Amino acid sequence: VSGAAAAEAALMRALYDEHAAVLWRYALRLTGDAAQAEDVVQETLLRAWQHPEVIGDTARPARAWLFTVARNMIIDERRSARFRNVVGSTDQSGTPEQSTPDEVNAALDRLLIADALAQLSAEHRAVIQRSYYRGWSTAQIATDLGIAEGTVKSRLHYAVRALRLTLQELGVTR
Amino acid sequence: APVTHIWYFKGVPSRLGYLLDLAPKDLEKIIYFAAYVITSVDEEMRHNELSTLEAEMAVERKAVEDQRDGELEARAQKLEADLAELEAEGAKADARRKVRDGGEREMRQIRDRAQRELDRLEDIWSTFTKLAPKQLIVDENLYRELVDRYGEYFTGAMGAESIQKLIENFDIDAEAESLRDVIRNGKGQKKLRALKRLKVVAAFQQSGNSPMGMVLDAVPVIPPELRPMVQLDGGRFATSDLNDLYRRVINRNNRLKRLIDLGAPEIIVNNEKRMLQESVDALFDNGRRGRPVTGPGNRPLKSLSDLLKGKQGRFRQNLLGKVDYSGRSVIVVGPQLKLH
DNA sequence: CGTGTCAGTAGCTGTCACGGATGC
DNA sequence: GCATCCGTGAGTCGA
Repeated sequence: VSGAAAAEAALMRALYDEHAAVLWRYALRLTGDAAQAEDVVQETLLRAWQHPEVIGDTARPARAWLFTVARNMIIDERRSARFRNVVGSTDQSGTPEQSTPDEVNAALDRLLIADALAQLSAEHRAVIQRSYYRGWSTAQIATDLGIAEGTVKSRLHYAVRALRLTLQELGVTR
Repeated sequence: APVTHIWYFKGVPSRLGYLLDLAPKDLEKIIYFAAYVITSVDEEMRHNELSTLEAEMAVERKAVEDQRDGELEARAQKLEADLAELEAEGAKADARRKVRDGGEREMRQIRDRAQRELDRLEDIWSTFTKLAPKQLIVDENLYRELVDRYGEYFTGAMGAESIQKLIENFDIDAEAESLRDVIRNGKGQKKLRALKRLKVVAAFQQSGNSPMGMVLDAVPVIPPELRPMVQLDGGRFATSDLNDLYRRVINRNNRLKRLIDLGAPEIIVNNEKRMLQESVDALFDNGRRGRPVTGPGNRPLKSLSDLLKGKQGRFRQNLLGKVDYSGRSVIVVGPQLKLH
């Protein structure tokens, strides 16, 4: 009946009231973190509910089985995932903060490339700004501009060398 | 499972305690699964069945008393018969006094065991008779008996979902005008405590935002670059504490989902919901309630709210004071220099 | 994966003024 | 109705 289903909940609550705090103390010593001890306790009693063989015999101590299960859980937590990560905390002192370099070199190169780009024909500029600034393929630029494949190839081939001419005339390091 | 924002429960003064007129300690008992709370009670159905339930409770009490008196009579007669038998054996009267004191002790135990049951029934009937919403029931067995007997008449709950329901079954305008009626004409001793309550309630009334926001169904996760995980020169890793807080929240929430799917006993599910509440509380403001979640080395983990507090917070450290094109060096007196 | 005789923190108070919500 | 107790604050810049 329904009382038969309520008796199981009463039994779980009884084993709670008799073993939960002691198991929490044990896991707390083995881990040192109370929030981890609570998790170990919940998982251990969950496995106790899933094993009626441990809850059947009252004349046999289930506390020892609980301690063994908790010990195995805690040693399983102590492997690779903890191994790598558990070491440092950014909020904790002694850890260097991340930094990003300044964009000075990139900005200067961008300025010189813009200057060299201004001295190009509209065709060559509109091709190099579609191959390197937009990252399209050769056939994609050929489809967009309505020109041939080899036409895009040749325009790129010359515009690269024209930019090199301008940069070497301005003294840009190779 | 719904959770409460620790800023509005534990933060002084307790905003929820001002909204629902609930004491702070009572609210603490409710949220963390230490006492049930009555959300609703069918008072008319209780009135239309009060006579029948009263007669049944009286019959039960009468049966308890009859059983007590029968057992006591049996024990007293056995005691007298045993004393007569040990007198026929010729034992010394002091041993008879030992047996007599033992019998009186046993009868006292029987009478007390019956009186405790009578008092439990008295408390059950008294609680069901005077049952109203927002009432607390700290005794779990008493609430269990109430549900077993008169469960058709009331509805109660625990944890944060109960407070969510109470906020849902809350008349903002009516409570506001009740506080106003107390404020217009009242004794200052009991009027200041209503003034501050109105300060809390009229905000939710006028602004148009529901107080339901104080109970959360989903928690936001800050972008990863604001809680970055860096690699160390020794091959190991070092992450932000916010990652640990979010991770514990996720772990306990997934375990709660498992327990809900498996139909685990209500004790496990409730004790898991409490841990989820504490995990969200630590994520938002660790250490605000109870002892803070310690990391490796008994170091309290920094919470989201810790990113804004004090001299090291965002405001004073990165907003009120920040610069390029600057230097510094030792100073030396220069007499030949002009003032400018 | 299975688990089954005792099996139970470290640490710590060597801060304080002050105001007001919280509580017997 | 009041003693208790909780939570708040407590210089700045350095290599």
